[PDB]
Amino acid sequence: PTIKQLIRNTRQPIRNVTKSPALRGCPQRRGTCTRVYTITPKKPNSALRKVARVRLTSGFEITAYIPGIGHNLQEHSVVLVRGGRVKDLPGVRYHIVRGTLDAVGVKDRQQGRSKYGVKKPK
Amino acid sequence: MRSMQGKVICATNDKTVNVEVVRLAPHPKYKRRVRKKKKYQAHDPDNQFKVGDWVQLDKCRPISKTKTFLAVAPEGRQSSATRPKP
Amino acid sequence: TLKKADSAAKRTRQAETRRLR
Amino acid sequence: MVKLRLKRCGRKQRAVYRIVAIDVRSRREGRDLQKVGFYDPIKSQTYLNVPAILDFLEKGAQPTETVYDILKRAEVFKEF
Amino acid sequence: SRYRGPRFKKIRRLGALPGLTNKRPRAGSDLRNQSRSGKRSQYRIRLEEKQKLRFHYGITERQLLKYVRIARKAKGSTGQVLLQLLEMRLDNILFRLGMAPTIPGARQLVNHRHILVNGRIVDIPSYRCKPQDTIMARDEQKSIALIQNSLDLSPREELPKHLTLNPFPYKGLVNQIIDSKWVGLKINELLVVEYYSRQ
RNA sequence: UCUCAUGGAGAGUUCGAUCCUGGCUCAGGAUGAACGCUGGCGGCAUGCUUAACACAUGCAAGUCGGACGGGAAGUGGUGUUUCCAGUGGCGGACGGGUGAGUAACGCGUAAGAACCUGCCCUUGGGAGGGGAACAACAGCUGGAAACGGCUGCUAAUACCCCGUAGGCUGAGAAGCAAAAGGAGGAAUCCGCCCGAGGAGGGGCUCGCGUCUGAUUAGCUAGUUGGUGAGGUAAUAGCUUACCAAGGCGAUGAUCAGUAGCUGGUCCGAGAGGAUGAUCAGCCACACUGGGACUGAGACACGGCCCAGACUCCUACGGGAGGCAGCAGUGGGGAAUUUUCCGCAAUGGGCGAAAGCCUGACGGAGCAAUGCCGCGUGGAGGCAGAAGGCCCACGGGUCGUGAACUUCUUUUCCCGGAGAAGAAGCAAUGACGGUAUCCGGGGAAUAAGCAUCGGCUAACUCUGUGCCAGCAGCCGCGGUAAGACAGAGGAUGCAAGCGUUAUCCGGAAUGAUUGGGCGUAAAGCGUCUGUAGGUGGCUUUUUAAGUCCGCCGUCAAAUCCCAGGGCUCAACCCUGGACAG
Ligand SMILES: [Mg+2]
Ligand SMILES: [Mg+2]
Ligand SMILES: [Mg+2]
Ligand SMILES: [Mg+2]
Ligand SMILES: [Mg+2]
Ligand SMILES: [Mg+2]
Ligand SMILES: [Mg+2]
Ligand SMILES: [Mg+2]
Ligand SMILES: [Mg+2]
Ligand SMILES: [Mg+2]
Ligand SMILES: [Mg+2]
Ligand SMILES: [Mg+2]
Ligand SMILES: [Mg+2]
Ligand SMILES: [Mg+2]
Ligand SMILES: [Mg+2]
Ligand SMILES: [Mg+2]
Ligand SMILES: [Mg+2]
Ligand SMILES: [Mg+2]
Ligand SMILES: [Mg+2]
Ligand SMILES: [Mg+2]
Ligand SMILES: [Mg+2]
Ligand SMILES: [Mg+2]
Ligand SMILES: [Mg+2]
Ligand SMILES: [Mg+2]
Ligand SMILES: [Mg+2]
Ligand SMILES: [Mg+2]
Ligand SMILES: [Mg+2]
Ligand SMILES: [Mg+2]
Ligand SMILES: [Mg+2]
Ligand SMILES: [Mg+2]
Ligand SMILES: [Mg+2]
Ligand SMILES: [Mg+2]
Ligand SMILES: [Mg+2]
Ligand SMILES: [Mg+2]
Ligand SMILES: [Mg+2]
Ligand SMILES: [Mg+2]
Ligand SMILES: [Mg+2]
Ligand SMILES: [Mg+2]
Ligand SMILES: [Mg+2]
Ligand SMILES: [Mg+2]
Ligand SMILES: [Mg+2]
Ligand SMILES: [Mg+2]
Ligand SMILES: [Mg+2]
Ligand SMILES: [Mg+2]
Ligand SMILES: [Mg+2]
Ligand SMILES: [Mg+2]
Ligand SMILES: [Mg+2]
Ligand SMILES: [Mg+2]
Ligand SMILES: [Mg+2]
Ligand SMILES: [Mg+2]
Ligand SMILES: [Mg+2]
Ligand SMILES: [Mg+2]
Ligand SMILES: [Mg+2]
Ligand SMILES: [Mg+2]
Ligand SMILES: [Mg+2]
Ligand SMILES: [Mg+2]
Ligand SMILES: [Mg+2]
Ligand SMILES: [Mg+2]
Ligand SMILES: [Mg+2]
Ligand SMILES: [Mg+2]
Ligand SMILES: [Mg+2]
Ligand SMILES: [Mg+2]
Ligand SMILES: [Mg+2]
Ligand SMILES: [Mg+2]
Ligand SMILES: [Mg+2]
Ligand SMILES: [Mg+2]
Ligand SMILES: [Mg+2]
Ligand SMILES: [Mg+2]
Ligand SMILES: [Mg+2]
Ligand SMILES: [Mg+2]
Ligand SMILES: [Mg+2]
Ligand SMILES: [Mg+2]
Ligand SMILES: [Mg+2]
Ligand SMILES: [Mg+2]
Ligand SMILES: [Mg+2]
Ligand SMILES: [Mg+2]
Ligand SMILES: [Mg+2]
Ligand SMILES: [Mg+2]
Ligand SMILES: [Mg+2]
Ligand SMILES: [Mg+2]
Ligand SMILES: [Mg+2]
Ligand SMILES: [Mg+2]
Ligand SMILES: [Mg+2]
Ligand SMILES: [Mg+2]
Ligand SMILES: [Mg+2]
Ligand SMILES: [Mg+2]
Ligand SMILES: [Mg+2]
Ligand SMILES: [Mg+2]
Ligand SMILES: [Mg+2]
Ligand SMILES: [Mg+2]
Ligand SMILES: [Mg+2]
Ligand SMILES: [Mg+2]
Ligand SMILES: [Mg+2]
Ligand SMILES: [Mg+2]
Ligand SMILES: [Mg+2]
Ligand SMILES: [Mg+2]
Repeated sequence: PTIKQLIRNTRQPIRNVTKSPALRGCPQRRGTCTRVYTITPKKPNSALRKVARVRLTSGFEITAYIPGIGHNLQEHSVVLVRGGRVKDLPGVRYHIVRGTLDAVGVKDRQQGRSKYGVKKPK
Repeated sequence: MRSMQGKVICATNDKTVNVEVVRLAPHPKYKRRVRKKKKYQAHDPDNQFKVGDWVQLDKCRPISKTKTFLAVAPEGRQSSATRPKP
Repeated sequence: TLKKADSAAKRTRQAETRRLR
Repeated sequence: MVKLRLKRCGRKQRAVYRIVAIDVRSRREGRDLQKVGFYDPIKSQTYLNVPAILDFLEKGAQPTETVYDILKRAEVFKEF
Repeated sequence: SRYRGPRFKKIRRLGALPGLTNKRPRAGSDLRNQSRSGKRSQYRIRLEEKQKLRFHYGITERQLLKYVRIARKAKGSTGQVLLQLLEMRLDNILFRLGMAPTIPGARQLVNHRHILVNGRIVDIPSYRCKPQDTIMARDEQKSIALIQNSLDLSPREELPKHLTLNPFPYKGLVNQIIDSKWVGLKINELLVVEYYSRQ
């Protein structure tokens, strides 16, 4: 407002706060699954969601969502996790990239296959 | 370049004076001008200058861990001497 | 006997003698 | 010392040189005092600015072989 | 990097596209289902304008974009300058001199080294043509044969006054820069520009 | 209706509706990017961001026999010529790598005065007479090795003395100081010593600009100044003794935290925000700390000494070593390449030259990492048939699409010829028999990936039934789902297409340009007042701002404009300039 006041540095910006701190400024991180289990979603959305707790290379433990239909993942599995938020579940900020490391690609998905890590059928 | 005119804050020490220089600068973002005041250790042999004086400040070889500057008689100033009134 | 370090050794010794001088 | 030499520019397989007055201990493309001539093998383009060359040769600048011979063809060593 | 798909289709949706096809579309036979999108969002209109442009000249989008940057750079009326740039393309001047059936044909011609610009062989379609320029056929049997049969059997004499053609050697000559009224299609450049405000 | 402008877009979400304040979310660009699916080619770039964590192997700095004494290869022998440890000479302080430390005159910019300077120019004078050593070598000897120990021996451009000196000390008187020869048959050449200049490279000093924190408020005693003695290439608390009590600080000292800085890069309508890879300049570092020595130049990456930590060899008594040089291995990690070729070009080092050495550099290889170009066919093709899908069973649609007929050969394949790059005596090309050019086959060798509820371009059907699942936000899904999964269809881009991460935008959402404070977040409870900021009219002065002209500079590369060159473009090159 008052110039005199602006010259006391009364304008300071609000820094950008990341949505996936556990990644520490990376596209992906590799992790090991501590636990694999299911959780119920915030109402009125009821279903049963597939989530696994992953301990990462950056040391954190987070809870990440597993997309697609069905999975082979079990404890002491080395997966790769990526960003992005599931609006449903509280606290879950991370997915699991399908088709790499220990997470196989979704079986018999014919469309938008690149998202789920599936070969092209001949 | 252009020498710096200032006024004397402290005459106490020997062959030295402590000068305050006020200069105006157009602050980088908000374009108003501001007074920035800095202090200098000025070398003055003969100790001619007292407290309150208005003195021009000149550049030379280092005489100490601080004083680089020679105390010099005021360069030009508007006479405070009374003038005719036509 | 064939000794190869010119720079190293030679400059070292030279440095000693000159240092005494 | 001050040397008048070639500094290499242009791209892979296609080379073009500037003729420059620069202290001998700087790198081959490094910073310099003055740019003087221009040179290139493939377009067979060569020309120089003579007052500069002479002003540096006067103050003792050594040319390098290639450069020396370029100055020879343009007759800068006769005026000297 | 070239559009090898069905033409007639894009024609039906977009409009009349000279540089694509000389065959007039079917009655369209969509009067059965009478399926429509309702009407078109302003966005769809603008998009179809750009698509019109792009498919008439055989250009890729990312290419069109840099053409547009060139355009925004140039000092003058943007859309016009753009249309200049699009219309001075080699396979296009080749086509519009009737040395080719259509733009894919002309592109094919250019690509196979059957053409000469000032006694120099240019096989790339997007070569930009400048004033006072000679468009020749290569002197070989096949090149001459192609250019002759595609020139003569097509009766159209529209030549848009910046383009000269001479009979026996078949020396094409680009005389000058295009005029906005002499352009090769019906388009509001305003719309394509407005689409490209967001890049 | 001259001149200026080539530039500023919105959408959904609080409600039963509305208007508003307000956040969240999306559409755009950009990567040193990674991951998924897919992948034909060429052009120019790019390629350990994390662990400045460890390093096996090989190579990255030498040269001079025209400074010198030797000995070893030959030859018949000191006519010829080679190599070689050693002493000396210059070079190893440049080039290469990395960003840990550094909030500082470290960097950018502009000034200054007390300095230094091998090689290179320009110039003024000189090079008399002696002597003594030390390696090498020899003999004896200690060591597993590394490397040594005694006694002899010898040359020099290597060491020491004397004579002379336009220099140094000093008020002066006076005092003091130098040399080296080697080539050639001679002319002459390359050197040497002392001055005096020049240019370039360095050392200092100062103005200005140079991150966040007040839940960091006092800090500093060689600290801030003075003298006297020392010291430095030179000014200086650089050092030391004495005298004085200053110096910095609420305009943020000190302390803590982060960070190499700048040309620039990305974004922005602009004002300005974020960042500092490649490319160019500067600083700083070289296993962790500290020293100096040599030298014109270092407190020295591939030198020395010590301590420390760690690795190796050892016949166990002792030694050896420092990839943040090029490649390469381990390890960390989402992630980043061959233990390649060559001195031919340019640049360095040494040399009288011949020439030698150059993992600087020039090139190749690997990788869609990125930008750019081209292709995967062109023209015709009954409106008849097979098939998918939709269908009120009439038909619609995949669809001129394919099949099919002709034309063409960029790319593919098989043969031929084949550069410039090389610089003025010929010779000499790693790339490479590559770029390009001529012939012969033949549509032949080559299309995927997202999306289709709204923003947002593109829709129907079967399968499922608050399940399985989707989702960037709103939110879909409980029997006919345009929002899930499948199919067909369409749309968008295209050798790429998507997802995640990072930054600016949109955001007027930290507001100078550009916001607010009666009730939406927001006026100290009310005064008095110190610093601080603004301050009535008239005349004069000055000229600090302000304004105009001229000069210096703000490196080149980048951005902008104008041409030129690789077939075009990307890229490269020349010339020039607004800003500020
Ligand atoms: Mg305001
Ligand atoms: Mg944002
Ligand atoms: Mg030539
Ligand atoms: Mg398709
Ligand atoms: Mg925009
Ligand atoms: Mg409410
Ligand atoms: Mg509602
Ligand atoms: Mg608002
Ligand atoms: Mg985007
Ligand atoms: Mg693959
Ligand atoms: Mg690093
Ligand atoms: Mg080794
Ligand atoms: Mg070698
Ligand atoms: Mg010899
Ligand atoms: Mg030799
Ligand atoms: Mg010699
Ligand atoms: Mg002999
Ligand atoms: Mg030898
Ligand atoms: Mg020896
Ligand atoms: Mg170095
Ligand atoms: Mg260096
Ligand atoms: Mg490099
Ligand atoms: Mg750091
Ligand atoms: Mg600090
Ligand atoms: Mg400074
Ligand atoms: Mg400062
Ligand atoms: Mg400095
Ligand atoms: Mg020397
Ligand atoms: Mg002489
Ligand atoms: Mg003598
Ligand atoms: Mg003497
Ligand atoms: Mg001597
Ligand atoms: Mg001889
Ligand atoms: Mg002789
Ligand atoms: Mg001298
Ligand atoms: Mg900065
Ligand atoms: Mg003391
Ligand atoms: Mg803005
Ligand atoms: Mg780097
Ligand atoms: Mg650099
Ligand atoms: Mg150092
Ligand atoms: Mg290390
Ligand atoms: Mg050390
Ligand atoms: Mg010394
Ligand atoms: Mg070294
Ligand atoms: Mg050291
Ligand atoms: Mg090393
Ligand atoms: Mg030790
Ligand atoms: Mg050691
Ligand atoms: Mg050693
Ligand atoms: Mg390495
Ligand atoms: Mg590994
Ligand atoms: Mg690993
Ligand atoms: Mg990679
Ligand atoms: Mg060479
Ligand atoms: Mg050379
Ligand atoms: Mg030489
Ligand atoms: Mg090699
Ligand atoms: Mg290289
Ligand atoms: Mg390959
Ligand atoms: Mg490529
Ligand atoms: Mg490739
Ligand atoms: Mg990829
Ligand atoms: Mg492309
Ligand atoms: Mg066709
Ligand atoms: Mg053919
Ligand atoms: Mg070609
Ligand atoms: Mg030749
Ligand atoms: Mg051929
Ligand atoms: Mg729509
Ligand atoms: Mg979907
Ligand atoms: Mg997103
Ligand atoms: Mg229902
Ligand atoms: Mg049912
Ligand atoms: Mg259903
Ligand atoms: Mg039905
Ligand atoms: Mg679906
Ligand atoms: Mg489908
Ligand atoms: Mg992408
Ligand atoms: Mg803003
Ligand atoms: Mg805010
Ligand atoms: Mg507001
Ligand atoms: Mg209230
Ligand atoms: Mg209130
Ligand atoms: Mg009140
Ligand atoms: Mg109140
Ligand atoms: Mg109060
Ligand atoms: Mg008051
Ligand atoms: Mg007051
Ligand atoms: Mg006032
Ligand atoms: Mg007034
Ligand atoms: Mg510049
Ligand atoms: Mg241009
Ligand atoms: Mg051109
Ligand atoms: Mg330029
Ligand atoms: Mg200016």
